[PDB]
Amino acid sequence: GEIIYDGGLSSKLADVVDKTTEPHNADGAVKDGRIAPVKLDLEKQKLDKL
Amino acid sequence: EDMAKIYGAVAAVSKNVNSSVTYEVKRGTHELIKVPTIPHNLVLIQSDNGK
Repeated sequence: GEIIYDGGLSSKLADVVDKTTEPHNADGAVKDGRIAPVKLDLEKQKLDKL
Repeated sequence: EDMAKIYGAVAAVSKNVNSSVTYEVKRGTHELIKVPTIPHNLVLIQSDNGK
Protein backbone atom coordinates (compact mmCIF):
# COMPACT_ATOMS: atom_id res chain seq x y z
CA GLY A 1 0.00 0.00 0.00
CA GLU A 2 0.82 3.68 0.10
CA ILE A 3 3.07 4.98 2.87
CA ILE A 4 1.02 7.52 4.82
CA TYR A 5 3.58 7.98 7.61
CA ASP A 6 7.26 6.96 7.66
CA GLY A 7 9.20 8.76 10.38
CA GLY A 8 10.09 12.28 9.33
CA LEU A 9 12.18 15.19 10.49
CA SER A 10 12.21 15.05 14.29
CA SER A 11 12.36 17.98 16.71
CA LYS A 12 14.58 17.73 19.79
CA LEU A 13 14.13 19.86 22.89
CA ALA A 14 17.72 20.46 23.98
CA ASP A 15 20.96 21.30 22.17
CA VAL A 16 23.53 19.93 24.62
CA VAL A 17 27.04 21.24 23.96
CA ASP A 18 29.83 18.88 25.00
CA LYS A 19 32.63 21.44 24.79
CA THR A 20 33.13 23.40 28.00
CA THR A 21 32.08 27.02 27.53
CA GLU A 22 33.28 30.23 29.13
CA PRO A 23 30.77 32.22 31.20
CA HIS A 24 28.37 34.34 29.16
CA ASN A 25 24.93 35.94 29.18
CA ALA A 26 21.69 35.26 27.35
CA ASP A 27 21.87 35.73 23.58
CA GLY A 28 19.00 33.64 22.19
CA ALA A 29 15.36 34.67 22.34
CA VAL A 30 16.18 36.70 25.46
CA LYS A 31 19.00 39.19 24.92
CA ASP A 32 20.80 40.77 27.88
CA GLY A 33 21.87 44.36 27.27
CA ARG A 34 24.12 44.62 30.31
CA ILE A 35 27.91 44.39 30.14
CA ALA A 36 29.40 40.96 29.52
CA PRO A 37 31.07 39.19 32.46
CA VAL A 38 34.40 40.74 33.42
CA LYS A 39 37.29 38.27 33.46
CA LEU A 40 39.82 39.02 36.20
CA ASP A 41 42.91 36.83 36.57
CA LEU A 42 42.92 36.99 40.35
CA GLU A 43 44.69 34.59 42.72
CA LYS A 44 48.17 34.46 41.22
CA GLN A 45 50.33 31.74 42.75
CA LYS A 46 53.49 33.79 42.09
CA LEU A 47 54.00 37.54 42.32
CA ASP A 48 54.45 39.37 39.02
CA LYS A 49 53.55 43.08 39.31
CA LEU A 50 53.88 43.72 43.07
CA GLU B 1 16.43 64.27 15.41
CA ASP B 2 17.15 65.89 18.77
CA MET B 3 14.81 63.41 20.45
CA ALA B 4 16.69 60.58 18.76
CA LYS B 5 20.04 61.93 19.98
CA ILE B 6 18.75 62.35 23.54
CA TYR B 7 17.24 58.86 23.56
CA GLY B 8 20.46 57.33 22.26
CA ALA B 9 22.46 59.03 25.00
CA VAL B 10 19.99 57.85 27.65
CA ALA B 11 20.10 54.31 26.25
CA ALA B 12 23.91 54.27 26.42
CA VAL B 13 23.84 55.51 30.02
CA SER B 14 21.28 52.84 30.93
CA LYS B 15 23.31 50.12 29.20
CA ASN B 16 26.50 51.09 31.07
CA VAL B 17 25.52 48.83 34.01
CA ASN B 18 27.54 45.61 34.38
CA SER B 19 26.21 42.11 35.00
CA SER B 20 28.81 40.13 36.97
CA VAL B 21 32.47 39.10 37.23
CA THR B 22 34.18 35.74 36.65
CA TYR B 23 37.51 34.51 37.98
CA GLU B 24 39.52 31.38 38.77
CA VAL B 25 40.33 30.19 42.30
CA LYS B 26 43.77 28.57 42.33
CA ARG B 27 45.77 29.98 45.26
CA GLY B 28 47.26 27.40 47.59
CA THR B 29 47.04 24.49 45.13
CA HIS B 30 50.38 22.97 44.12
CA GLU B 31 51.26 20.17 41.74
CA LEU B 32 52.47 16.75 42.88
CA ILE B 33 55.28 14.36 42.01
CA LYS B 34 55.49 10.57 42.24
CA VAL B 35 58.48 9.02 44.00
CA PRO B 36 59.28 5.85 42.01
CA THR B 37 61.39 3.87 44.49
CA ILE B 38 61.39 3.55 48.28
CA PRO B 39 64.73 4.88 49.65
CA HIS B 40 66.08 1.96 51.64
CA ASN B 41 69.53 2.53 53.15
CA LEU B 42 70.52 -1.01 54.17
CA VAL B 43 73.88 -2.52 53.21
CA LEU B 44 74.93 -6.10 53.96
CA ILE B 45 78.56 -6.48 55.07
CA GLN B 46 79.96 -10.01 55.21
CA SER B 47 83.34 -11.51 56.03
CA ASP B 48 85.30 -13.27 53.30
CA ASN B 49 84.92 -16.71 54.89
CA GLY B 50 81.33 -16.00 55.97
CA LYS B 51 81.75 -16.30 59.74
